[PDB]
Amino acid sequence: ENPEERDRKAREHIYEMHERCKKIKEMWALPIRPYGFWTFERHNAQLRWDPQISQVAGRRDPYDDLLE
Amino acid sequence: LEHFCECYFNLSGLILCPVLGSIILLFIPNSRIRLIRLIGLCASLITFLYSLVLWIQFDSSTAKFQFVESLRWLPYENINFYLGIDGISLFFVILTTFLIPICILVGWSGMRSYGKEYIIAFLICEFLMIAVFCMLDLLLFYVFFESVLIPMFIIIGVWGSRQRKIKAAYQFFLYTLLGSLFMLLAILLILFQTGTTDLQILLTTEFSERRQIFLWIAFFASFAVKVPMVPVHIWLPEAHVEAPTAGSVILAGILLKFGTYGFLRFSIP
Amino acid sequence: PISATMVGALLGLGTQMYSNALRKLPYMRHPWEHVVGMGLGAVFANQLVKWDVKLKEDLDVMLAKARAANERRYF
Amino acid sequence: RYLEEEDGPLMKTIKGSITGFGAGTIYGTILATWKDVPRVERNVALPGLIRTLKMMGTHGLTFAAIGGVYIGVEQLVQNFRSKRDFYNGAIGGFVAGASVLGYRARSIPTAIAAGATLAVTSALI
Amino acid sequence: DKGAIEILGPYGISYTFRRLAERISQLQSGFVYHYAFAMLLGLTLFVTFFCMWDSLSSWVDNRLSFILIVSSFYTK
Amino acid sequence: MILSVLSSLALVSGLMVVRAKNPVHSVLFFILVFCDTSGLLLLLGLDFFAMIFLVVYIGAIAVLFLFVVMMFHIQIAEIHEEVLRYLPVSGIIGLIFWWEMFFILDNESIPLLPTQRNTTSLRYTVYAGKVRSWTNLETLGNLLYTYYFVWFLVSSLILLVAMIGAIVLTMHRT
Amino acid sequence: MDLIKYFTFSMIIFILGIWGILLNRRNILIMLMSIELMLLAVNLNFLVFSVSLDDMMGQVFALLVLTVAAAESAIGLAIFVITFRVRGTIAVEFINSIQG
Amino acid sequence: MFNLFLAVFPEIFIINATFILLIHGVVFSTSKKYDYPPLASNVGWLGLLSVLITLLLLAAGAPLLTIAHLFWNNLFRRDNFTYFCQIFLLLSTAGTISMCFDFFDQERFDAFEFIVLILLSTCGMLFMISAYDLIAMYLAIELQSLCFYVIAASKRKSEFSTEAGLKYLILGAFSSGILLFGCSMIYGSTGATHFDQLAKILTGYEITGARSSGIFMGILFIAVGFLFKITAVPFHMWAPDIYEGSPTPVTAFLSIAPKISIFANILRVFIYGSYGATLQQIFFFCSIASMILGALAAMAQTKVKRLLAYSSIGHVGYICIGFSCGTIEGIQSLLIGIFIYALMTMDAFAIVLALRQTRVKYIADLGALAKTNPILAITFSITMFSYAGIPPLAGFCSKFYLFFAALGCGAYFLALVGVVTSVIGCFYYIRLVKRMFFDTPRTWILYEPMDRNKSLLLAMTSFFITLFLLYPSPLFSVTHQMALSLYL
Ligand SMILES: C[C@@H]1CC[C@@]2(OC1)O[C@H]1C[C@H]3[C@@H]4CC=C5C[C@@H](OCCC(CO[C@H]6O[C@H](CO)[C@@H](O[C@H]7O[C@H](CO)[C@@H](O)[C@H](O)[C@H]7O)[C@H](O)[C@H]6O)CO[C@H]6O[C@H](CO)[C@@H](O[C@H]7O[C@H](CO)[C@@H](O)[C@H](O)[C@H]7O)[C@H](O)[C@H]6O)CC[C@]5(C)[C@H]4CC[C@]3(C)[C@H]1[C@@H]2C
Ligand SMILES: CCCCCCCCCCCCCCCCCC(=O)O[C@@H](COC(=O)CCCCCCCCCCCCCCC)COP(=O)(O)OCC[N+](C)(C)C
Ligand SMILES: CCCCCCCCCCCCCCCCCC(=O)O[C@@H](COC(=O)CCCCCCCCCCCCCCC)COP(=O)(O)OC[C@H](O)CO
Ligand SMILES: CCCCCCCCCCCCCCCCCCCC(=O)O[C@H](COC(=O)CCCCCCCCCCCCCC)COP(=O)(O)OCCN
Ligand SMILES: CCCCCCCCCCCCCCCCCCCC(=O)O[C@H](COC(=O)CCCCCCCCCCCCCC)COP(=O)(O)OCCN
Ligand SMILES: CCCCCCCCCCCCCCCCCCCC(=O)O[C@H](COC(=O)CCCCCCCCCCCCCC)COP(=O)(O)OCCN
Ligand SMILES: COC1=C(OC)C(=O)C(C/C=C(\C)CC/C=C(\C)CC/C=C(/C)CC/C=C(\C)CCC=C(C)C)=C(C)C1=O
Repeated sequence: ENPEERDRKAREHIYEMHERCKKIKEMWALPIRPYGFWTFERHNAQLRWDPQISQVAGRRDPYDDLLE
Repeated sequence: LEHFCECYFNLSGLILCPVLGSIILLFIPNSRIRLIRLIGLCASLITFLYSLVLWIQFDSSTAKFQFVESLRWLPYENINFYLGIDGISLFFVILTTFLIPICILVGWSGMRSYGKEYIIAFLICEFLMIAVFCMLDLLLFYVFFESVLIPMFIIIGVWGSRQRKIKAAYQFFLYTLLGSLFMLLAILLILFQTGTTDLQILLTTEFSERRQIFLWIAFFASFAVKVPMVPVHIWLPEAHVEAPTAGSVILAGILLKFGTYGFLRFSIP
Repeated sequence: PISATMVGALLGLGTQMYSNALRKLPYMRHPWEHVVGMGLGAVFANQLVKWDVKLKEDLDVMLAKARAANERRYF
Repeated sequence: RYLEEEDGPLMKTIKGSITGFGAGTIYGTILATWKDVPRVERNVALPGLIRTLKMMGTHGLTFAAIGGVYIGVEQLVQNFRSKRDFYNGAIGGFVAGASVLGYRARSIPTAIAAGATLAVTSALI
Repeated sequence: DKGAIEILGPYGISYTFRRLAERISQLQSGFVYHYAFAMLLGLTLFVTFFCMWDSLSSWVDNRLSFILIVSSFYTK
Repeated sequence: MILSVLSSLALVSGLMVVRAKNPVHSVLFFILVFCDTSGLLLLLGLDFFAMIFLVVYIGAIAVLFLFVVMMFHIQIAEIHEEVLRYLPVSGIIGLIFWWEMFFILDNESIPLLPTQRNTTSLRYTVYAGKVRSWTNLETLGNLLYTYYFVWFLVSSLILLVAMIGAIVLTMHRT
Repeated sequence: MDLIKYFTFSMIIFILGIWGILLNRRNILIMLMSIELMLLAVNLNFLVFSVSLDDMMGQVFALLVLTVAAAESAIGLAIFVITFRVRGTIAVEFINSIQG
Repeated sequence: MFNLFLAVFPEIFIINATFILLIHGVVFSTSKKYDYPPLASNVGWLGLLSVLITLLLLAAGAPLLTIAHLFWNNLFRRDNFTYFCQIFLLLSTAGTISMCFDFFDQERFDAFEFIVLILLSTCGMLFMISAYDLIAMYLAIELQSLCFYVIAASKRKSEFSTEAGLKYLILGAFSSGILLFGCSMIYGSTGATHFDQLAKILTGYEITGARSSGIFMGILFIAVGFLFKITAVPFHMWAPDIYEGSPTPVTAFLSIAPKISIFANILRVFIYGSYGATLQQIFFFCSIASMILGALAAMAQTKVKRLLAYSSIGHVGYICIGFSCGTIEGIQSLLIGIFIYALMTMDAFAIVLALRQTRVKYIADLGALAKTNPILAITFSITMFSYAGIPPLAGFCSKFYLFFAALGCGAYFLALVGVVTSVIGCFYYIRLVKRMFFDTPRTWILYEPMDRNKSLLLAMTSFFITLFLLYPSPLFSVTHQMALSLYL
């Protein structure tokens, strides 16, 4: 092989690997329990469903019948 | 980074030769004993000549790794693996390629009863051992060294002379696997610092004296079993005696060298 | 070169032969089945490659959302 | 990481003996319940209870012996030698294992094996 | 080579692990009562160690815990 | 006091379930336990569940147990054993369970100590909820078949499995 | 004190089931009966909590658990019947051949 | 209104098809005109078809399974995680069914109800995966369990099968009662059974001194039930006896699908909920106990089925190490381990079922197999080496992660235990290879060749086991996707 080119890809590997060694270690530090996951809309199902059944017999405030 | 070499004869084809021989032999009936014998012998001889050519184009002035080529594993390219040799590994590739045809020739007379399984096992051993000697990565060095245990186990157990081959094969497998697991622990220990297993990078990172001591102990656990060093040498007499002749040749001439190669290649530098 | 179609066709042919061998039958007992296996293997390999690309695409967005949720902590 | 205590080596040894006796009583209870009763005792209740209580007492005695001698020798090593490490406690584990389990097992190889095993455990700790 | 190293090696290791596997196999006694008793014991151990280990630390230590467990192997 | 009486009856009847030498007698005591449970349910105001415990536990399940145990004609030699040697193992397991599990509610649900003062006058009455009172039955039926109908249907699948299994394991057609 | 008294009632039923498992090593029919006792205790736990919490979820699940208890007893007694039919006896020494 | 039920199209179809097959089987099995034909294979083929159509409906309608999520919220929760879990469950059920036809016709097991019970248990496990409330989880678990109790006792004149059933029903019912007690304690302490509500109540407090002993013991009892289900030590001893005494197709089915379903449940209950370090310690200690006991007991075994049962116990220990460490990579590794163990178990039981045609029972019965069927002996050897975790076979992933987590969570006793148990496992796995290749017995057993179904399944699983590490990207990406979807 050509000694000049062989010795040059050798430099690109290291320069690229010393400065490339940071990206993957950031994923390993990602929290498994995200910040405020219960805030995520998928977890607030009852907050959006229950108002739709708030007038259903069986879960009404007793005074709602007296005024309606 | 694709590190593809420019030379025509490279490492990957020398890896592929005995693999292709094994696949072809998979499908040839055991009645065609002559064809099986000739195909195995010729594949091994072509691999030997290929290694001789690799010697010819060796450059004896550089401290770098020569004929370096790369093989991608994932499209993410976080983990990418390299093969390459130097002046410490070249002659071991040559010795492996030279010894394998000798093994096929030693069992020439008994091949009618040996079958194609004998030649296939030795060709697979050849492929795995050449890979081991040609790896610029701790993890792949691990993976391909452990792989030789399976065909070596089969070689000792099936074509050994007497029933002591049972105990010999068990002990060979278990001792070698224990050492290998120790060096797997060392590999993971290294990966946690560096985030990589590429040999070239590890040659340019600085390890603390303390963690150098402990990683060296973990490497020593594998290598001293491999060498062998006392008192973990007792598997060797049993295994090297009970194995068939060609099995003993491969065990003593190549497999024993893997511990000293590991000392030269990872532990000392 | 070494395309997914060729790897898949070889794997399908190998599957039919391996299946025949396991049943102690000649390698080429029902050759039209070997053709069928080559076709199915090629199809499966190509589909697997496409699915791998799509899987990486979805994982990218999902990691992006995870990163945004994590970065919301330092606000 | 360890500053929640009041210590006292004699208290350590006494409390270790008591804890060992409790653990041995529970262990003997479990062992006695696991086993079957002899065929000549199927129709009579009292001797089964007697044998269970005897097993309880024997195992409480031996486990109290280990749990006392262990801490006692451990403290008697770190007091005269006046040092804190895993070496103190490995000696105690060895002597406890050897002495008690070889008195019960009536063999020296068992004593050595038990002492060595008890040291590697306390060494890990 | 054929003496202490064999005893503190493949010969001794094979013997002890054979006896231990022997002992563990006998635990699977075939009696449904043993299997239920084991589940009850595991449940009791769970409650005892993981919730009723608050005031126990005054009289106990972790060292003695693990020692007595290993010591149980050398019984009878 | 009344809960003391019912709990004492349940305790004795349950001990008889687990300690009677004759299994037919065990089934009969089991029936006494379900009667006492129904009494507790009546104290809680759950008359539907009180009646259903009689209909299903005593009227159907216990009848099944009684039919099977009676036709077995078990001899005491096959199931006899002395239990005096279990008193310690039951003592530790019972006590640990007793100390932990009878008092688990005490820290979360602290009892109100009854004082020498009439707290009954502090009971506040809201007549709005009393205009149209719902029975236990209609409160349950408002929910089973509409808002939680999937669980209802899965229970049906469970019963279908029971029917199929009963046939496949025991049927010998003449 | 109502809630602690209702809970300890169900609790004694559960402990009695546990004891019935512990005390009946030669009598697996009573072992099945002890398991039903535990299931009854859990059912009672759901009903008491429903009242205490003023919530209906405890009551729906109680009904469904009754369905499960019924199916469980049916299948269990079928398995008992076929075991007896094969062996001619219910003694525990004839159901100990699987081991190790 | 009708479009709301698009969220349950897969389940509706499979239930209806199961009813159709029940009616078909009972109508024609009783037919004098047709001379009471055995219908186990006919119904089996139709049920395999039904499973595949269910898989098509589910996989091709991925967004539609999330339709009307508010309306369905108090009943179940479908997302990407449940999507992939259910697809894998259906694939496993299809493979297990395909492995049963030689058993049906050669043994003459004519009971078509076997297939119906398998399909109903698959329905139960589907509902298990999507369960998002303690009540729904319990009901689905019970449906699954009752189906297994019945099929474990299907050989109703066999001493072994009846013994298996009796032990299973008693121990299963006991564990279910314990789990239900835990559920009742949690409800009483929190007023909630929906997983979202439980997450909101329990998050941010764990054990903040004033810990709800009711919540803490409810979690413990539920964990005990879960550990029984995954056959974790010390709640394991039902598994070897049931696995050995049940009909071998039952044993194959029990070895795979319930693990997938219950691990989905465990992830969504614990991982998505909150008591915390206590429960990860539960699974940590049970993992260590399972690895040690599985290794030793498997080393003691002389019979194939018992060996595989103890092997599965050890491997669930390896898998639970991932749950214990409580990280995105831990969950991903648990999923990878489940997938690979399932494929390997399918391979192993395809071989076992093939060999059951000549009544294989003992390991020594494999003697001279490398002579009487060389390609079968090699295939079985690849499975064993994969079980041992020898690289580059697929089984190496679980070992690699076990040690990765041992040095990631910071646990060196765990690493030591892993090394020792891995070596013990390798010994008892290569003992089988020695029996097939090295031994020269005086009497040989000649085995009948396997059917096409098992040969094809074996051929595909054997290529996967040998070649997975050449192209492992899709599994890695899909498992990372699923691990993330649990919280986002
Ligand atoms: C078909 C087949 C046949 C078989 C079968 O079915 C199947 O047949 C079926 C037939 C069933 C029986 C049917 C019927 C009963 C009666 C029931 O027993 C009622 C007991 C309840 C009602 O008792 C009172 O209720 C009211 C008072 O509460 C009285 O009202 C006054 O008071 C009002 C207010 O000022 C005024 O406004 C009114 O004007 C004024 O009249 C009312 O007259 C009187 O009835 C509960 O009472 C208690 O509960 C209290 C709370 O716990 C306890 O309080 C204590 O604890 C507190 C702290 O906690 C402390 O603060 C307290 O100081 C401290 O005392 C205390 O123990 C006690 O009061 C017990 C169950 C049983 C036997 C059933 C058994 C099972 C069966 C045999 C079935 C069987 C299975
Ligand atoms: C390197 C990996 C790590 C280490 C693990 C090694 C594991 C193996 C252990 C090695 C030691 C020696 C092993 C010897 C095995 C070689 C012998 C062998 O397997 O031959 C089989 C061959 O087995 C096979 O069938 C293998 C098929 C696998 C297919 C894989 C190739 C995929 C692409 C190929 C496309 C088709 C062929 C193309 C050319 C025609 C013959 O099987 P029989 O049972 O003898 O007879 C079969 C019946 N009949 C001949 C009549 C059909
Ligand atoms: C951790 C640092 C090292 C700690 C110290 C280790 C060295 C101390 C010795 C530890 C083992 C005690 C050896 C006891 C020797 C007597 C045992 C014996 O009786 O011989 C039997 C063999 O048993 C053994 O020798 C046991 C050998 C143990 C060696 C290693 C044990 C396992 C170690 C690996 C597991 C743990 C790995 C992790 C540890 C951190 C064979 O008996 P027989 O059938 O021949 O009958 C005749 C007999 O002589 C009676 O007269
Ligand atoms: C294009 C190449 C590939 C095309 C393959 C056919 C078209 C695809 C259709 C699906 C094919 C799937 C595989 C069919 C065979 C499956 C296994 C059947 C074997 C079996 O047990 O049943 C046999 C039925 O034969 C059968 O099932 C075969 C029946 C006739 C099909 C054979 C003709 C294939 C045509 C191939 C190219 C023809 C060129 C001209 C168009 C009876 O077996 P048996 O008693 O009949 O004898 C067998 C002598 N061992
Ligand atoms: C500072 C000083 C440090 C010194 C260096 C220490 C390093 C370790 C040195 C010891 C190395 C030990 C390696 C294990 C070799 C065991 C080989 C035994 C296998 C054998 O020959 O025969 C078997 C024994 O039986 C059996 O049943 C064997 C069971 C398998 C036992 C394998 C257990 C090894 C686990 C690792 C222990 C060491 C831990 C190190 C941290 C089969 O015989 P069979 O006839 O009964 O079988 C049925 C036959 N088909
Ligand atoms: C990934 C690694 C690399 C893998 C490579 C994959 C390549 C693709 C596969 C290529 C296949 C080559 C062979 C194709 C031709 C065979 C066509 C079969 C013809 C057929 O009708 O077979 C029938 C039986 O069904 C059957 O035998 C088929 C069912 C067998 C099971 C297949 C899977 C079904 C369930 C899915 C399980 C998934 C598991 C995942 C956990 C009847 O056959 P016959 O006529 O001979 O008479 C049998 C006596 N009754
Ligand atoms: C060879 O000598 C002998 C023994 O000695 C091995 C014995 O025992 C016994 C009899 C007594 C026994 C078997 C009691 C032991 C029973 C227990 C501990 C119940 C639990 C069941 C099992 C299978 C153990 C599994 C639990 C483990 C490994 C740990 C628990 C869980 C975690 C740490 C998470 C006899 C007669 C004996 O002659």
